[PDB]
Amino acid sequence: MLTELEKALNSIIDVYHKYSLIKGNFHAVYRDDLKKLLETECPQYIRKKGADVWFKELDINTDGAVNFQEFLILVIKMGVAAHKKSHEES
Amino acid sequence: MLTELEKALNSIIDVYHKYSLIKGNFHAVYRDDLKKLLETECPQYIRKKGADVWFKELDINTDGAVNFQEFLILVIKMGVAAHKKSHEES
Ligand SMILES: [Ca+2]
Ligand SMILES: [Ca+2]
Ligand SMILES: [Ca+2]
Ligand SMILES: [Ca+2]
Repeated sequence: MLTELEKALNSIIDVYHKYSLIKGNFHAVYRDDLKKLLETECPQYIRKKGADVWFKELDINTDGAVNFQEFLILVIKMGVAAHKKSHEES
Repeated sequence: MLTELEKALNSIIDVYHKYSLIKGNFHAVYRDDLKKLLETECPQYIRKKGADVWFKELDINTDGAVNFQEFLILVIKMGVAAHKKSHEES
């Protein structure tokens, strides 16, 4: 049996694979692949930053692709943002 | 509605708050609360580390509690391990 946390992580990992398996190195997500991922699996408050800005931000070693570890940065930033949005006033 | 990623992140945040709700500040999980979470929401490979070990490792600002941001360290670890497992063979 898998815990709730395991299921959530698996779904996150499933999302990455859906894009890394598109072309080229199947363990990497390229610029256009990421743009698709952002406008399809991410909320407005995250999308509106720009797919190119996000790519520049996620491609740490600047090899032209986003691998899993780098993708996890986006996942963490999204969690932090989601959490902050839940108890933020105006 | 919600995307697959939003759902996954909400589920992760909800699991943390399920235990942070027990006592004290809603934004804090105490050492005993963490032990309960680990034994219930985490797989054997995470638990075997020891509840006291996880608490000290996660309490980054040493305030005696584990906040959401700190909890993400555990989540990342699980993701990396889950990712590695999905690419494995029989
Ligand atoms: Ca690829
Ligand atoms: Ca890279
Ligand atoms: Ca609490
Ligand atoms: Ca702390």
